[PDB]
Amino acid sequence: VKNAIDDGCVVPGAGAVEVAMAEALIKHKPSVKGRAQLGVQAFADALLIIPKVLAQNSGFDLQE
Amino acid sequence: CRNVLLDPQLVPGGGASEMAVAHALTEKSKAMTGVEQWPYRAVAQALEVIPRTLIQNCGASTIR
Repeated sequence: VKNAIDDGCVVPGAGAVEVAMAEALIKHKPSVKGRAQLGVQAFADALLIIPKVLAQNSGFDLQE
Repeated sequence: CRNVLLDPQLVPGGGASEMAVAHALTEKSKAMTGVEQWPYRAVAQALEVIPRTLIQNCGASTIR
């Protein structure tokens, strides 16, 4: 919370910003070998662990 | 047809009868408050099969 009052910038939690990445990472932007297109895809898929682990821990599905 | 001939009373499918009788059995548990209240809560537990069966067959979360 000291990182709250030191920061005039604040990032909204509960997976608000990650879907703003994984989707807005929409591919062929790293089209070259697709390895980045896969690597960004790989990276895109680790973004949602907070939306995952919770719907995991909490009700329903980390996926559904 | 013979079933409609036998009793021509169409019943709502699914857990409609299940959780109904369950309460009425546990309500009968609340009422009778004997030993067999526990068998009711044991038997009324059997009714939930169709919800569980269907929640399985739909692939949803049963506990909600």
